Amino acid sequence: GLPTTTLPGSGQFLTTDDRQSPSALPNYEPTPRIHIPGKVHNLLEIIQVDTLIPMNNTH
Amino acid sequence: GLPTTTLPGSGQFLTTDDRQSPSALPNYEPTPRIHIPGKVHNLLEIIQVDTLIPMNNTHTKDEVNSYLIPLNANRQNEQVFGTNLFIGDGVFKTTLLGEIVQYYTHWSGSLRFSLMYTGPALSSAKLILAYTPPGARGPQDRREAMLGTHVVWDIGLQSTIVMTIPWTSGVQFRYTDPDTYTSAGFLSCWYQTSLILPPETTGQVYLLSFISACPDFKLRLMKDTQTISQTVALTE
Amino acid sequence: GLPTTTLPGSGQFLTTDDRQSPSALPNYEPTPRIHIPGKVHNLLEIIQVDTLIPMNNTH
Amino acid sequence: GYSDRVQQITLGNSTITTQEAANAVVCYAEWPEYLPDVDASDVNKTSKPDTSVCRFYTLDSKTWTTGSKGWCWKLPDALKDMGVFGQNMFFHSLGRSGYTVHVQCNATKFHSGCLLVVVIPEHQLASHEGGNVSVKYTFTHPGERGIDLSSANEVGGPVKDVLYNMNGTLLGNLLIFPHQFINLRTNNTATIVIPYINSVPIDSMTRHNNVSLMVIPIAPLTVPTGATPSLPITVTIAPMCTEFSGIRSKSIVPQ
Amino acid sequence: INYYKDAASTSSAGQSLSMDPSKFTEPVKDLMLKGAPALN
Amino acid sequence: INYYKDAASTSSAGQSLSMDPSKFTEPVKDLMLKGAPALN
Amino acid sequence: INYYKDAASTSSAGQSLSMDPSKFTEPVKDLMLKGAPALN
Amino acid sequence: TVASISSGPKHTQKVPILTANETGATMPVLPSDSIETRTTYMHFNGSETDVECFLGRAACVHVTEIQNKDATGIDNHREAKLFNDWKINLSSLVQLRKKLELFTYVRFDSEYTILATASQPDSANYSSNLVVQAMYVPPGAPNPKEWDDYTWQSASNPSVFFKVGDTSRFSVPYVGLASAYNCFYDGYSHDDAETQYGITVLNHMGSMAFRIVNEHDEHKTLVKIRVYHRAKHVEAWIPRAPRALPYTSIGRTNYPKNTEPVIKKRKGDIKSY
Amino acid sequence: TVASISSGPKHTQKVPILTANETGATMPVLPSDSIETRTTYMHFNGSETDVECFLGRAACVHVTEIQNKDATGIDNHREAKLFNDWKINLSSLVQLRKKLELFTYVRFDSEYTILATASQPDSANYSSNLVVQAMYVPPGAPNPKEWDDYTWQSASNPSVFFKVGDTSRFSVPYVGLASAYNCFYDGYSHDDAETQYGITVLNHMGSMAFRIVNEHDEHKTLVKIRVYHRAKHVEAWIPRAPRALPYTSIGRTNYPKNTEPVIKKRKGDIKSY
Amino acid sequence: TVASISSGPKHTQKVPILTANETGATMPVLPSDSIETRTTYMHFNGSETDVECFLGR
Ligand SMILES: CC[C@H]1COC(c2ccc(OCCCCCCCc3cc(C)no3)cc2)=N1
Ligand SMILES: CC[C@H]1COC(c2ccc(OCCCCCCCc3cc(C)no3)cc2)=N1
Repeated sequence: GLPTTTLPGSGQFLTTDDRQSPSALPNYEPTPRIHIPGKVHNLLEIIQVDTLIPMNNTH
Repeated sequence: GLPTTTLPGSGQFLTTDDRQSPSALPNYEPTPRIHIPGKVHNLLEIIQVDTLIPMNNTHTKDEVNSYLIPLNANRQNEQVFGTNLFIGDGVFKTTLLGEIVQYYTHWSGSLRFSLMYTGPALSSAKLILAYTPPGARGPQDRREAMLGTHVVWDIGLQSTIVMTIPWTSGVQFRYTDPDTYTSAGFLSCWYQTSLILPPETTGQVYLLSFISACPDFKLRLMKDTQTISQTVALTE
Repeated sequence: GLPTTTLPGSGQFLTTDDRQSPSALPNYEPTPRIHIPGKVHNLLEIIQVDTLIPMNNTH
Repeated sequence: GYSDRVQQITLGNSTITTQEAANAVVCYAEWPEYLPDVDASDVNKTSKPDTSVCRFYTLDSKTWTTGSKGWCWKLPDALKDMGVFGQNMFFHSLGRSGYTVHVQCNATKFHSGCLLVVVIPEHQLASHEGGNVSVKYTFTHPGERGIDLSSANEVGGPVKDVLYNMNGTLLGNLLIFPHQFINLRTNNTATIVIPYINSVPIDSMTRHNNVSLMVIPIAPLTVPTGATPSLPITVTIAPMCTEFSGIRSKSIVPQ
Repeated sequence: INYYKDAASTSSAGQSLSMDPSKFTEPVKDLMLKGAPALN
Repeated sequence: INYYKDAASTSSAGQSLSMDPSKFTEPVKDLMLKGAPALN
Repeated sequence: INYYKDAASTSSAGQSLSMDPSKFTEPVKDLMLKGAPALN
Repeated sequence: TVASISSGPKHTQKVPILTANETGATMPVLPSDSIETRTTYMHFNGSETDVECFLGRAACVHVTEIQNKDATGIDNHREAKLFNDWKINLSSLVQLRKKLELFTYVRFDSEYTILATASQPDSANYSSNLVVQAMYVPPGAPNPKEWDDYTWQSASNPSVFFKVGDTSRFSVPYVGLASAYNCFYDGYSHDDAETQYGITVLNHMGSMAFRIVNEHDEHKTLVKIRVYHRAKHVEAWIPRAPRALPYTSIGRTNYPKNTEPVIKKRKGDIKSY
Repeated sequence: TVASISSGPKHTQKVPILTANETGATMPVLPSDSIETRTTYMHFNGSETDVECFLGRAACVHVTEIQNKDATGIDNHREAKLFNDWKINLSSLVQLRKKLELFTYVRFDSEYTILATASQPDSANYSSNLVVQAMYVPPGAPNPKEWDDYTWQSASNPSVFFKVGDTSRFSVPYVGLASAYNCFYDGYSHDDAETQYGITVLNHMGSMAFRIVNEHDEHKTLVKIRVYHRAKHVEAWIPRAPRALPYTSIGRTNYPKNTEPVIKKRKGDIKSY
Repeated sequence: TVASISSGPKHTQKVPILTANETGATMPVLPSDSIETRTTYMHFNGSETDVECFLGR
């Protein structure tokens, strides 16, 4: 038995933390990926495509 | 599953502990630093800059005048000012030195006390500043004063005189909040000869006095300052 | 997140255990030691000095 | 035969000579310099009028009398109307600058008096009303006139109490800011070089002042017998390494 | 260190650091050079 | 050992051990030597 | 393994294993040999 | 390191103790320039006066309170403390404020600890176990309106759920818009004749609104939230004079009128000890 | 290691058993100087008599008590035990005191454990869960005044928050002003004719004041605090005679008048067994 | 990485700002194609806009 101390924050759930978890479906094999045109990696990729501005807002 | 045991103290929150925490904002990129003159790294850097001491504390409401130590022409043998050296209280207390010392419990080191003369250029004066180490009373006359640490100051072209209160102590640390066992002495100043004004001139002349710490100085065991408090939370 | 199990005795306070603790005064510098004659290391050092016995206990 | 005492500063088309100086202070030991690329953000090339803006402007003179409490000027405000410096100021969106400040006050070897000349980076003033009353714009933009600490409280203006630096701190501790004394017996001028100090690389010159220059009598003026009881104090200031960026239409500011 | 056997149980992935907007911003068949005329 | 990915999540920094009061105590333009006259 | 930065936070010290009673049991100025007469 | 060197009698033309303070310098004079000293060592590093250490311990920055009670018929949850928000800021509670305002610009990461304890001031059979959900409502994001709005879904906004009686802890990077946070700002948000002055317009960061996730039990439960803040990775520029008068407002320098003399008057003369 | 060597008959001019105790020495005489012995080994190191071991286990040094109750209309929180402080010290509770005073000067780091348990002596529906906040009020720092003063912000003063029923543990470096703590001090704080004498003027360190963070429930709850202290990294100088009479005061050597004979009288003669 | 390069006056036959949006492209025009710029660096990677980050809380 190794001695430990727990710190403030133990047991909290922070929606933004990133840790490991047990898989509920041990050993399951996902469907293979096939190729699909159009993959997005960054939202910065798409905000460089121009779109129309409803400038004439007066309606 | 690795076997563990939790010790006493688990779950406590100690405001002074230093550990890692998850970031709430994963992957966020802070603004770049640009250069800004003036970076401070240690409070020890700043307590070496001297600031004015309201030595003339005798007023009744805070005034620019309690920074001015007056001098009288033609007095001989007499005493210009006196103070004990409880740097955390009394005259010292509002100075930057006094103000920082109050964030710590213990101090040790030498102090630098200087006086800048502001009288007409055609006047002259010789003063004696004396440091009295712990153990004797505040000196009562120059004879008594002159037997301890002292500097005869001759007022000249060079306007300021820097007296050092060298660390004289049995115990290597003193308390910043005034304590007896731990007390540091007295500082007094007397006419050595006397102030003399030129013709066509009259009245009082004043000395400005500063305090800063020597590079010698140590402060330790941080705590809360008696210099600030509040009764309800502030709002916008 | 690494999986753990806590054993019997968790949370107990044993006045005789010897472990690490956080310092309440982070970074504080203690007064230097100076030399003092007389250091004791073991109680076995001192019980070898003889002392008087109130043998005449009859008072 | 160089003395700490005599000095000449030539900047642009203007020169100052002092024969009774007491060295010069360079804030935080740094000398004004232009904005490096590594620190840049705005993509605009900046404009550096050089000698037409980096010369010495002498503000109107003040009069130290035995009752004076002290005066306060803000930068770049104090210069908002000086020559082309000022025009550039109202015409660009952003600008940046360092300064040489030269405060002048001469008397004779029978006078006494001592002024503190200090530069305070980001001097946020307090309302004399207390609470959370704000200090209106006009009040913190006195222009070349500066603020006269012995003038009366006004409404929407700052507090003018000297033992508190106009902000809740004691006069005695102003010495932690770059400063120099003018002690009639020693000194006759004070000179401070101010590098640009901000938390952003360049800023607006009209909505934010980045230093207040403050001249405060501390040992009262004492003139020789039957002398006139007052001396003028003059402040001359020169922008140095000035850069303007984001030119356009020309700001319109309150009052 | 993964403590678990399955890949789904590992933490979040790490930045694509891929980034290529041209499939979205310039899907034209004949290449357009900036500075050259759009329509020749 | 950092257990977390972001730098903000690490513990306190470690002593500057920088320390140079001269920007505050001696910001004069012409260097003053202790022992030499202040004003020449 | 120390988990903490300060020395006060470490566990108990480890045995002096110093042990020298002579400062207490034989602080005499001229050395006494067992077996030789106490007072000569 | 030597704290003092050995120095003996002096009869020179070289006087280190005469200076001209008008210059603005504090000449580095030592005991050995004016008395005869002996060698002594420092034995000390100045570790605990590092600014990281000075600003690096948790300080209480905010105490708020919310209650768990039947919201049935409450027209204004916010007003019933069915939840609350804190227009985040640090200069509210002051112990820490005076410490930070020793500097003009400050840059650091924050570590927050949130302690929540419950009170049941009037007759309850028991103490219930409530889960708090504090969430970060940065500015531009919508404000909840009820204690159970879509807002609380918080799909893009970091939120932490912990139990009353426990503590929550997480750390946020330096979120300032500029290179440092301004402890002071002698400016306006624009050249308006009536706009506010000071830092309240700069050091913007929206708020952090707390709520209990639990529905109501038969009694009412008061939960009081205390937020602690610890600076880590500190960087501070341009020291200033310490605060002397009391504070009146978050973000302005203003002091109260008819305040009291802050310098202690002597009981005696200038000459007194 | 041999505990005894083998030694046989002796008929010498060299007598190790005759000495002169007037000299102040304890001559190192052994069984083998006066009887015939056989070899035997020690099999032992003297591990558990090391001073680190002797002073190194936790001892109870203080029991105090505070209560959680409605402070409404209380004119003196301190007096209602709405919180309390302990003018920190170690010679109060004695088991540990006699142990330390076997030495004149002692130097060590302290490890504190604080156990807090609650009592509800009069009718309660339940047991509430209270968080204690003990904080270090070193001397010069201000004293709280109410159980919820600005003091408790403790922005610069180390404080720990733990739950009643749990334990808190942290360790403080050796905070003495000198090189060691004086277990005894035959002096005064100054040459005053009426100043106090002893160690109470030396071993100064201000206090540690506890409070409950929780507001009040409908019943009252008594929380009793026990502070345990363990010396780690011990260094002790100059052994002294053990304490024989009972103690009367923290910090003075004084014993009670008409105390009882401390040496057990024989039931019989000097000659008795 | 540079966010903007330095660029000065232009008087060309090569106009990067005239395009034909009918083509469906968004031509990659920059500040330096139409005003005079100074060098500046990005100081930023676009970390927190990665889709793993966007959908990962
Ligand atoms: C005291 C004078 C000036 C100086 O600094 C400041 C100051 C003011 C505000 C400030 O903001 C801190 C950032 C807060 C944002 C953290 C996110 C909160 C949160 C909750 C959850 C869940 N996740 O994140 C940081 C510094 N004001
Ligand atoms: C028994 C005879 C003499 C010998 O030693 C002593 C003696 C007396 C007092 C003493 O002080 C121990 C230090 C206490 C300070 C620790 C800080 C407490 C604290 C609370 C929190 C939260 N963080 O820290 C240490 C030793 N008296």
